[PDB]
Amino acid sequence: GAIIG
Amino acid sequence: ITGTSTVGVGRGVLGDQKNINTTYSTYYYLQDNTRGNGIFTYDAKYRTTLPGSLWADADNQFFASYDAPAVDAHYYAGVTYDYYKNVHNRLSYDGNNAAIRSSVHYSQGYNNAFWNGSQMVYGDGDGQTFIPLSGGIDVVAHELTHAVTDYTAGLIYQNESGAINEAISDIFGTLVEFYANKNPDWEIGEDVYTPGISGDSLRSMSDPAKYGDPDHYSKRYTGTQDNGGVHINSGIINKAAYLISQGGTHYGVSVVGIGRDKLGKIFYRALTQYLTPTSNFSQLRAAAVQSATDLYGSTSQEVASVKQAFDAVGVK
Ligand SMILES: [Ca+2]
Repeated sequence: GAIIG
Repeated sequence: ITGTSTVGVGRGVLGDQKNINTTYSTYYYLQDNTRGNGIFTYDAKYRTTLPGSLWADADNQFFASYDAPAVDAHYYAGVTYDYYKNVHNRLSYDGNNAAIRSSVHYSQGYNNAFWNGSQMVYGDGDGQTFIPLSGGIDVVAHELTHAVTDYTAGLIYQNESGAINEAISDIFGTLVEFYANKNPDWEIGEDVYTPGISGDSLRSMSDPAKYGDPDHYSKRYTGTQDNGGVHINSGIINKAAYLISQGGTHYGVSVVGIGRDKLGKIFYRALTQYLTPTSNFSQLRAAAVQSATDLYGSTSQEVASVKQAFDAVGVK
């Protein structure tokens, strides 16, 4: 997860 | 792999045709030898084992539906490499031309994409929240920017340092989208988010509050979800960056805009020369002021605008 949580 | 450099053609997630740099040895592989020590794209085959298999294709044509996320992951990694090299004189994410590896088709219906400390990883989305996430140039560049951060400031991924980490990725993801100059905007993820809903995005830098994210330090999230709000409180920094570039009046504080190129120079210098693993928002303001001072002078409009923008979002 990284572009969003 | 060892082979000869070739040029294939295919279609990306959004249906656009593009050429891709490949390597031929029995098969045509998604291996671009033209950039640094290479850009390599892999098939994770709907599993979570990484990286998976280096992408092999029999005919150098990448028009199958299954090929589309790989085409875009490979091509947009190339655009992002070009941005860092041509704009910031940075050779790949480590500054020494490290190979860039990406895997697509990660897991099943996976609604995310991430840099994992070693490589990029893209889900296909579930078809409702997301289509395959490598279709968004801002997504690709956002996550590759985490690699730049890893090798430079090293901002810890929690609380304010983590929100800065996220904002740096949104900032440079957007600047890469402007560099490529196809439908550029100050939104994040609009090209791959919610195919059934037009005009939305994951986050907005120009108005973070459109999606409930704070646009002022007095509205910051202080709880423990999302690693202490790293994708929430990033809105405070994203708004400041937007104001530095574009100008405007925000909570009654006026900011003179200085444009995207100077925004990028200031934040790249802050990231690579001043920020540290534990930098907080106040320290980011100081790092940005000092970076603008180095680049443009202490009496410059650029320094004054950095101060105005952080004032406008309540960061002293
Ligand atoms: Ca949408």
